[PDB]
Amino acid sequence: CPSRCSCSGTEIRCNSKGLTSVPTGIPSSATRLELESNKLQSLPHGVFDKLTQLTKLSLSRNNLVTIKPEMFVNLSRLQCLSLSHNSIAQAVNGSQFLPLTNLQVLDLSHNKLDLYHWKSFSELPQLQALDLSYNSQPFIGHNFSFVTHLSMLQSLSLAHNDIHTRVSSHLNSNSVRFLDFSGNGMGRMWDEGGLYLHFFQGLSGLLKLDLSQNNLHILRPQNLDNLPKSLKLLSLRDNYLSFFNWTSLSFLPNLEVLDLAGNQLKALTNGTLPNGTLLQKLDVSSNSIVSVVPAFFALAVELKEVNLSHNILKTVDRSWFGPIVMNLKELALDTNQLKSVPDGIFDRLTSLQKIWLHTNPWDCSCPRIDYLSRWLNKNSQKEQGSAKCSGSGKPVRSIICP
Ligand SMILES: *[C@@H]1O[C@H](CO)[C@@H](O)[C@H](O)[C@H]1NC(C)=O
Ligand SMILES: *[C@@H]1O[C@H](CO)[C@@H](O)[C@H](O)[C@H]1NC(C)=O
Ligand SMILES: *[C@@H]1O[C@H](CO)[C@@H](O)[C@H](O)[C@H]1NC(C)=O
Ligand SMILES: *[C@@H]1O[C@H](CO)[C@@H](O)[C@H](O)[C@H]1NC(C)=O
Ligand SMILES: *[C@@H]1O[C@H](CO)[C@@H](O)[C@H](O)[C@H]1NC(C)=O
Repeated sequence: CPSRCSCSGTEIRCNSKGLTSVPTGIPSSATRLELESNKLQSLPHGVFDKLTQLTKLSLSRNNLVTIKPEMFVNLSRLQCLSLSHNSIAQAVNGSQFLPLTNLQVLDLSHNKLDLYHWKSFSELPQLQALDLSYNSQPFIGHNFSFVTHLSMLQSLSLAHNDIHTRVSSHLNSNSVRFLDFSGNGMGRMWDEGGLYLHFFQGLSGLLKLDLSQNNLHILRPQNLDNLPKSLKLLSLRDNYLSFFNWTSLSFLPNLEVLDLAGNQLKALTNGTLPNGTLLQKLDVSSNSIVSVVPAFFALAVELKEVNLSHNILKTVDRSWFGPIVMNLKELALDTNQLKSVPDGIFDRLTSLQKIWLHTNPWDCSCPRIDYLSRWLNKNSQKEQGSAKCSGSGKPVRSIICP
């Protein structure tokens, strides 16, 4: 075992030691190596000569100057590599990773790489997961067709790459299942006529799409209609949507999870969840939701969890606390301005496992919270956190009305 290193099994860690070069005398039997948070600039010839057992390597958070194919000679057995946080400024065009013929996962996030060239990563036939996050400011290529030749690729991240103009109009693949497009400019792109109207459509069996933090202020229905029809998860978290056309969910026939948190919805209104939706989880926390229209949730028969947390909900109505919402597994209503709840409303919650009610100004005067006192007292195991009375800090579960 080398100086300045923690050796544990065949897993070896030399993190945050200010190293300017690789420690000599790493056991040749090593299968995992970490050289994170140092000051490495070079991988001199022969440096990994004896580490033929290595399948996982992280050079995360250093100062590598360039990627050369010959840096990876002897590292051909590698299945995972990280070169994240090295701010390498250079083009990637199919000649960088030549000898990494077994590599399945590659992390290139937090660099300055000019990545979008049609031949990029074609020297990596077996690549399954590729993280290109945080390469806004490439040191340029405009071309995304490289992803369509990686026939094993399941997971891709283009997140936070300032992607907004002059790029391929279509992404194409038969293998990617998860695309992270977080932090880009889809908002500007979808405003540009029909130029990007079919951008994600060619991602054939896509299952999850993250469009959070895309500066979306509106969502035209055609844009949803042109998402891949296999989509199960859509994330629109932390945009600026003030409105949402709920009947558009019919364009997404297999959707199970919709994340709308951190937007600016003023209510659950402008329609209801549409007939036939297979929606299971609806995260609509951290909006400015003041009210819910009657029967909004009704008729979404597969609905399993709704997060209404961190809003400004004034009341809970029978008109919208209707049979679907009674059949939830999880219901979050915490952090919300609720003073009371109608009697008997939580009585037929037969599938409920967790409910959140805290951080609400509950009125604990007696012939009013009696039902809720009682219910929270009976269902203690189901409450997450504790609803407290607005006057005294007493938990609602503790009030016994006469
Ligand atoms: C490919 O990129 C390398 C740097 O990574 C560069 O030196 C070379 O000119 C590029 N090749 C092409 C086709 O432009
Ligand atoms: C990407 O490169 C391919 C290969 O030449 C070409 O068919 C395509 O037009 C290019 N796309 C863009 C946006 O330049
Ligand atoms: C919602 O979208 C549908 C198409 O999905 C459209 O026909 C309808 O007019 C829209 N409703 C509103 C109020 O924008
Ligand atoms: C949605 O509902 C409110 C009234 O509840 C209305 O002011 C708003 O204009 C509606 N949105 C659209 C686009 O129809
Ligand atoms: C609901 O939303 C809040 C954040 O807005 C979060 O604390 C919590 O994780 C969510 N609840 C569940 C059960 O995921």
